[PDB]
Amino acid sequence: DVLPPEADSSIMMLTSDQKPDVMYADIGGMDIQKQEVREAVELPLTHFELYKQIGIDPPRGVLMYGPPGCGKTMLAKAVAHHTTAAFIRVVGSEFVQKYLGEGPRMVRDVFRLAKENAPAIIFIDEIDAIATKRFDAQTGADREVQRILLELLNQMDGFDQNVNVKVIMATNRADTLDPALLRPGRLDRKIEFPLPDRRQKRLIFSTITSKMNLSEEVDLEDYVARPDKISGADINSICQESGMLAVRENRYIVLAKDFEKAYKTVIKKDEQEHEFYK
Amino acid sequence: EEERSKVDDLRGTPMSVGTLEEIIDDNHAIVSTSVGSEHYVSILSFVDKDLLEPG
Amino acid sequence: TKQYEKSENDLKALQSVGQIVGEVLKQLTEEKFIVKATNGPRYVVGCRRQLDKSKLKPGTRVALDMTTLTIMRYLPREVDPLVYNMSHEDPGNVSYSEIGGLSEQIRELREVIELPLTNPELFQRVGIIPPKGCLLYGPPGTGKTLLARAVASQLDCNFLKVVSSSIVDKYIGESARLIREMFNYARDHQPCIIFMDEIDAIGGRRFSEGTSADREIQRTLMELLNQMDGFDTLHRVKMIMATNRPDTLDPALLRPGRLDRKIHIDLPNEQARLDILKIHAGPITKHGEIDYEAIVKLSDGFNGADLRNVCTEAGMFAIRADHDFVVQEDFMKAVRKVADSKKLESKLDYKPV
Amino acid sequence: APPALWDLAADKQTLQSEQPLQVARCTKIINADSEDPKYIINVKQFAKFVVDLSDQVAPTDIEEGMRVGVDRNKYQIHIPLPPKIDPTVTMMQVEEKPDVTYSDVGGCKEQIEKLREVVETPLLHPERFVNLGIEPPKGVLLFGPPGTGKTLCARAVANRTDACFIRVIGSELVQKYVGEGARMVREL
Amino acid sequence: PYHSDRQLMSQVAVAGLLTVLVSFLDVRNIILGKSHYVLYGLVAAMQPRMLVTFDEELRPLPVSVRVGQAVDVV
Amino acid sequence: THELQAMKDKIKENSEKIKVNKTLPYLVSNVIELLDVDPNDSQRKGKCAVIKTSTRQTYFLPVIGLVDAEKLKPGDLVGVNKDSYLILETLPTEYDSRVKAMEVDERPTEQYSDIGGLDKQIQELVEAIVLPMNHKEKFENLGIQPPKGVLMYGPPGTGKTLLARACAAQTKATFLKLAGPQLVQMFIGDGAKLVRDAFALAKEKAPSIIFIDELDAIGT
Amino acid sequence: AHHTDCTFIRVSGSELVQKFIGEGARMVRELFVMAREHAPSIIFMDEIDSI
Ligand SMILES: Nc1ncnc2c1ncn2[C@@H]1O[C@H](COP(=O)(O)OP(=O)(O)OP(=O)(O)O)[C@@H](O)[C@H]1O
Ligand SMILES: Nc1ncnc2c1ncn2[C@@H]1O[C@H](COP(=O)(O)OP(=O)(O)OP(=O)(O)O)[C@@H](O)[C@H]1O
Ligand SMILES: Nc1ncnc2c1ncn2[C@@H]1O[C@H](COP(=O)(O)OP(=O)(O)OP(=O)(O)O)[C@@H](O)[C@H]1O
Ligand SMILES: Nc1ncnc2c1ncn2[C@@H]1O[C@H](COP(=O)(O)OP(=O)(O)OP(=O)(O)O)[C@@H](O)[C@H]1O
Repeated sequence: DVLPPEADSSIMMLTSDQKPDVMYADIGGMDIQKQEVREAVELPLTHFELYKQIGIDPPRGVLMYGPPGCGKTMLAKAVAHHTTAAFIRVVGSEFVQKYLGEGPRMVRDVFRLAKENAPAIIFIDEIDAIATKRFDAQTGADREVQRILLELLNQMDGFDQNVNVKVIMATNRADTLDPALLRPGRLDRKIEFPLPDRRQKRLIFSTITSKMNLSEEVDLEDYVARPDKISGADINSICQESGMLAVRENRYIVLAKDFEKAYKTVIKKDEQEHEFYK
Repeated sequence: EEERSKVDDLRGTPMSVGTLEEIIDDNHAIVSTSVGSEHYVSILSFVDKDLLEPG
Repeated sequence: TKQYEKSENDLKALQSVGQIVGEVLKQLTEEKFIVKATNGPRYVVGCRRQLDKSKLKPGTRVALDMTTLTIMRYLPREVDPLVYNMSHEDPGNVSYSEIGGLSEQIRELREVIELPLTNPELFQRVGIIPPKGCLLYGPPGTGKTLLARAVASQLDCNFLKVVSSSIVDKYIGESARLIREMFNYARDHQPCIIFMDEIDAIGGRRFSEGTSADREIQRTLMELLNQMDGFDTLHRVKMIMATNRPDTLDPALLRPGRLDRKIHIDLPNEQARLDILKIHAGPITKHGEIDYEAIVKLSDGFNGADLRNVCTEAGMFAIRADHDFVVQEDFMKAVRKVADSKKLESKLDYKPV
Repeated sequence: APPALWDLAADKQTLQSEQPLQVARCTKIINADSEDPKYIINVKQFAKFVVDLSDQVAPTDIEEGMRVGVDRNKYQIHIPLPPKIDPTVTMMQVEEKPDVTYSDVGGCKEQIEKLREVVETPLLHPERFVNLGIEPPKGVLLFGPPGTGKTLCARAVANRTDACFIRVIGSELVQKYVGEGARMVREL
Repeated sequence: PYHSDRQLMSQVAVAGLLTVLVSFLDVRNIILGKSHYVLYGLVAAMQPRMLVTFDEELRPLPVSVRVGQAVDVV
Repeated sequence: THELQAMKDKIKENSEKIKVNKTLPYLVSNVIELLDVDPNDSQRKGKCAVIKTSTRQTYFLPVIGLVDAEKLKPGDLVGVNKDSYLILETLPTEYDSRVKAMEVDERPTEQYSDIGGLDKQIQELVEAIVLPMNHKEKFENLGIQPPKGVLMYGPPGTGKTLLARACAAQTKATFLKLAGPQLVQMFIGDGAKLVRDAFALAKEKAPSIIFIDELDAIGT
Repeated sequence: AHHTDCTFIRVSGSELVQKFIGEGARMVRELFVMAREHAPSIIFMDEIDSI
């Protein structure tokens, strides 16, 4: 006999009945990148038919980039509140074993239980570990796991046509990614997280401050003024550092003191003494 | 003649492809094949043992 | 006389061979269990009636027969280096007072480290999420492993010791999966604290694409960073990190979330230098005349280490004078001179941020 | 064909000698010596074993890190084997045969005199210096324009009498995958 | 030079210790070695042949006692 | 009352039967300590420990047989014979070949009397090395922390190697030479376990002295 | 090359064409060995046209 299927081996699927953390109402910054995620994820997930009707083929390849700030995985945590489907959470490095022959069983299982649970979604976090060229036999086992990347790549041509999978992906540095993946036909979607702007500033200030006890003295406009001239960031965890300069006390309702003092706490690096070029 | 029908049985039917690592004057030669297999083989046949050389 | 026969009867029980370890992948039926050995091969076996079928579960460490290859006994978890991460010992406590400065850093890490453990209420009321991480860096000054060390032996509770050189692993960077399993046992003994000494090497940039080592190191770094990007609640685990240069650590570690706090050691002020000099003058027997402001005026810009080595230099120079109690004039001489030799060898102490 | 006839006809005695000492797989270095009879051993099989030796070997012939023959089933030490080395690089550097004798020198005399008495005289007549000792110097140095470098070396090859000498080219030291040329220079 | 022969026959004779055949070999090489005074060449260039050589070298083929010295007339 | 000698005969006969299981504690193996009791499904109590192998494999065994969990925390090298998967004897110590013994010095013949002009700096050296040996009681009287690292620099020569190794032969204490670039290795962080093994055999041979040169080669 | 039916090849190619083809060398003689096995053949330069 063979696997039932699909009885694994490893991973496994789910863990998403005890998860995700919080809904997409958390972050309000993007509103555009989340719309490309929308039309590129759950518009195809609900309709395979309307594409064949209109005559445009939707790709399963999704790639996100731009960090920091984070974004990225929070769109997956938010996707698990958006959608009811399959969820593959695998650290890009997690599967590297002592025997190279375990790789193909692992990833092959991933894909056959994915199409088993189809409509499905697969996510691998920062393949940049496995996306670099190498030769020597010691890492040549890892050359067999990038041969595994090409294996599951051929399988990612095998999901077509129609039902189904969603391959989403993100990385902290996309330079060393070998283009074979990103090149058209397999991963067709390049998403870039932008640095937060004045819209994203005010939206992130409102959404992080909505979860803390804040004083009526505290102004958001001055901090979409002076930090917006430079930052940048991570702005969320900087307001968290404001509530954490309130947690320096013994504090009741946080004041603009701990706010401004946290913006000068984290962080400003001034350039330059030599700036008199301009 | 009879030697062809003799040495083939000893070396037959299967035989591994090995790599000569280094030579000991006993006619025993330290050999290597996948993986990490060293050994002493003293044979007078087919050799040519001078021209073998390691590697 | 009879106790020996008790041991020999134990040998009769030793005629039973040790069983073979394995994991539970799934189970196809009650007489078909999809299992794997720790050595790689996968199998499907039935089992005896002494099991509880529900207790089995997937991803379970079990022991198999040598022939039937089936579960007789099982154990939940095991890890070799953990107890050795728990076996660190440090005196003090009192050394936490001995270090002198730096006060606001001391109390700061006391709050962000100790306070989420004892008082989650203060945080959960205001609406603020507790910081899960912190960073220390010398030697702009020094005292990193001292301070944090006396925090591990101070707060006690559960604490885990890590040197960056134990993640080397040679073949198959599964020291990565030792970070995974290590974090799982930090989820076992939680709340726990994590040391990280010399995080530059295990924090590198992979700036220039090259060789192999840098790549697999960066791979274990992907494991670290994605386990701080959870998908997991690290509230209950603490992490303390110390390195020479906060430069090569990459924006991923430099990003909050993963690394919330940033604290440094600085060169001790003549006040703190005064204090640490006080506590270093205690163990050494001295002559009736003592004046610390002499050494405080003379000693400038030393590390706290360089200052205690300056005190030891005073005493060990005073073994030549053979006096038991030693004047601070000999301390001014040897301390001053040899200290200034340390400052001639003090080349390139200026580090990034 | 006659030499190959007699060559293949010795396999009848060879197969009788093939039964014993064949078990020599594999070469293995010890790690520590637990007690007088017992030695813990590591073999490139990557399994490690504590065992005695074949009693024809004197137990005082073994040192730590000594590659030793084995009887694979008992794992006992068979015979101590001297060589622990070498990758073909060093024997590639191991040199033989002379050429380009002395008179091929182009008239350089003080040079050839000093660089001659510094190698031949201590090596040809060692007793002379031991009498007058003192000591002859460790090593020498040559350099200058290309003409003529490396040719007087060929002369040292010719006039070389008994003990061979090992030529080492400069580039074979440097290799990628750092730490290779170190093992190299050490083992040579 | 004769020093190298002196060192070879001097070092190889350290063995046995006697084993008097080593004090036989040290003179053996210098029979022809230090004999000299005759060049051969072949013997000979004119195409004759040495008569003592074939004769004597036929006997010690089963070399036993004094046949080797009879041949050692050479 | 004479039956005690009968049981003596059976314990010696069983000891002779132990000898056949003691030959030989062939395979070296690594340990993972555990003490477990398994209720059923009526009751089975005792201790059960985990074991690795020299061939990288892993087993689970009812506790040896011979010596108990008295030793140790998860160790290694425990001697176990082939298919037995039980450890007759727990053997030390550690490892490994070139790393175990980098240098074992009898003594170099030269001494400080062969050098001159260094009497001040060799007074500093003879201080730093000799005062922990004999004069430790003086430290405990004064409350002194002795020096450890002592830097040695200068263009050859100097001849600081004959200094350090000469007086190292005058110490009579255990001495290990070491070359700086030796710590450069073929795989990632071999030099780490190398140095840890070095300081482990040094702590075993305490007091001892380890001399390294060309630190700047590996200290860049 | 599609209408000519001669086999179509693009140049390096990463990373893994150094794997399949040859071991280590100038390597264009081994790629040229494949182009000799399959003839006629087209070699395209992919892409190395960039800013
Ligand atoms: N509106 C927001 N904009 C930007 N970042 C936010 C926002 N809300 C929360 N965050 C941050 O996102 C972090 C978690 O994001 P995630 O787990 O995706 O990290 P990541 O994207 O993998 O990291 P990085 O992209 O920096 O490598 C939290 O620590 C939080 O500080
Ligand atoms: N503030 C201080 N108080 C007391 N001792 C100190 C202080 N700073 C440094 N030291 C001394 O320095 C020695 C080393 O401890 P420390 O943790 O400073 O090393 P380190 O910071 O890793 O050194 P480096 O940064 O130079 O590698 C200790 O013996 C300690 O006594
Ligand atoms: N003084 C000389 N006497 C004899 N032969 C000479 C002399 N100078 C040059 N030659 C001949 O010229 C040729 C070239 O010199 P050679 O190549 O040995 O120097 P080189 O190897 O270039 O020196 P380097 O190793 O510094 O490059 C030699 O074959 C040698 O026979
Ligand atoms: N001041 C001195 N006193 C005694 N001997 C000396 C002195 N200076 C040089 N020598 C001699 O010079 C020779 C060369 O030693 P050298 O200077 O190379 O050692 P070193 O420099 O300590 O070693 P390294 O080169 O590894 O630092 C030695 O044999 C030593 O006897």
